[PDB]
Amino acid sequence: DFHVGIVGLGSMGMGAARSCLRAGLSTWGADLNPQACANLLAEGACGAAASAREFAGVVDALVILVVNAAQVRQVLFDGVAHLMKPGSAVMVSSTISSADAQEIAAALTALNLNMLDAPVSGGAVKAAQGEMTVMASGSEAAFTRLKPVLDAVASNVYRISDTPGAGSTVKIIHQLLAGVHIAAAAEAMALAARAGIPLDVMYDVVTHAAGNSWMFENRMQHVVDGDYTPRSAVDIFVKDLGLVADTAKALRFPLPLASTALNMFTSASNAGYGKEDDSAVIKIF
Amino acid sequence: DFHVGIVGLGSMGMGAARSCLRAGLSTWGADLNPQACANLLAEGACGAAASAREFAGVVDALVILVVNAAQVRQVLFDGVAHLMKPGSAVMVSSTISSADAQEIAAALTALNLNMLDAPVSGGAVKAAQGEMTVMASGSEAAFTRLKPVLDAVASNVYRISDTPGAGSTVKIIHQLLAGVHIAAAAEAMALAARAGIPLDVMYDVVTHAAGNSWMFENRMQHVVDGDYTPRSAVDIFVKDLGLVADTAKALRFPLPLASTALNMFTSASNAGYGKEDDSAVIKIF
Ligand SMILES: [Cl-]
Ligand SMILES: [Cl-]
Repeated sequence: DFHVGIVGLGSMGMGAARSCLRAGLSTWGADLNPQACANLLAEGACGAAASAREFAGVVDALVILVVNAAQVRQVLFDGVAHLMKPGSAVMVSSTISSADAQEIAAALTALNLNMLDAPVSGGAVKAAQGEMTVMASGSEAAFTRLKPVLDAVASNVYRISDTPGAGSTVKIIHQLLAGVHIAAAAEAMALAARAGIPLDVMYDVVTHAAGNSWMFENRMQHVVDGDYTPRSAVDIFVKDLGLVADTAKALRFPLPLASTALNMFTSASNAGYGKEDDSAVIKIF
Repeated sequence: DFHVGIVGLGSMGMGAARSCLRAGLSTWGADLNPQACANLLAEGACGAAASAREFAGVVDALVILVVNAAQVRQVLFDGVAHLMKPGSAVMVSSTISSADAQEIAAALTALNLNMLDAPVSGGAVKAAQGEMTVMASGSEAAFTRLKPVLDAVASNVYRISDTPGAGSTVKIIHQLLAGVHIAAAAEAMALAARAGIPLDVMYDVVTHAAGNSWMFENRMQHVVDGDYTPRSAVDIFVKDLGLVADTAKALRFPLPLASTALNMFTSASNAGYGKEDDSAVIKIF
């Protein structure tokens, strides 16, 4: 049978793991959250532990859904890359630089492993339904080996290039929009509040008009409900928009709006809202 | 029967007129475009001319879908307000200040006419299907008189307040999002181009990911196709974001992103792209 290990059981990771289970793949999970692991076991997983060292040696594919490159490197190099069998594939689905994706791929290739630069999007709901959007780049060997996984976790896979790096570049550009949209939504709702317009009313209008955005609809519900419990933290976009900034600077390209959004999220973090839901950026107002 | 006159047969206006015709209302149209008028006549309109002076005296309701307050005032005060019969209603669906909506309403009330501060949104496609989103405020008399029209042209009507002004305030906030989203989309696509990512590919990814926006999906298709033929001009947002700026300043409220977008559209206009599609803001890059 096909064995796939999912490392990182956050909202996106759990969705992927459940989608793999529905697809009938032998699924293993790894996360420091004992409750995420227990749920997966209760749902049919072959195994679930704090790390993937217990099953890395038998999986045909390992999917890594973590926050940053540092965490990807920690999972791979108590690392598990050296335990993986020749020909197995590693699908890196985080938000890293093109350089890091290439550096990581080179290290894995040396171990006769295939890597797919495959950052994802689509939201937690879509993920739970196996309807992720994947922006991937990598060898034919990686794409072929991971087909069972991609078919299970995703509904839209975009093959950007045949070499690691391009996928992460696309993800970076995508995060520019995600970040700016959250900040713009916050700016508009704070103005609405200041103008005396009920936020629930403002929310309904926008979500039924031409000014709507996926991020407005998703994040501004948190604002209307006054629930800043972190789904995705402010600090995530401080990091992501920082990566966007670096990419643009390397290309000598100006970012009027992305630089502004980065400053807004950065202000929200210095104000102490760094670990709160990213919609908390509205608090700088 | 119920007679309704539609003044301003642009994309939104034609949709409203056709929706009124489908609803079985006696429909009249007014626009300087002889081709818009001819099409309406061919479709069953009672009349269609350059101005509404020919039918203003018999309509139960007059809908004004124009670009700005100046044009609303020109239609009302060769004006037609004084020709309208007592009890008739005027639905102003433009993008004007709250002050202007109130000033215009007062003038119409003095003539025993009802006015509805009813700016709209939803896009041309929705408009043609009678599925507009209306953010309206005004008296019970105005809402009641216009019900036949609202039922025909709209699918979502939000009654903001019982007095003219609030509707326009909501529209202003909405335009902040519409404007920022177009500019953010342009910024992201220009960066994508600079980074060497095919725009059609970047478009497909975004429109299937969490960074999508109604404006990105609508306007960036123009960019992918390289067609800057004006559907809605750059100068429209120079005007609209200018109104947003004034609203915020009056409230002593800062707009990091909206002020940036205004500067971008303003730059695009000074560069000579003012009359081109608003997606042409991408040309400042
Ligand atoms: Cl699927
Ligand atoms: Cl309708």
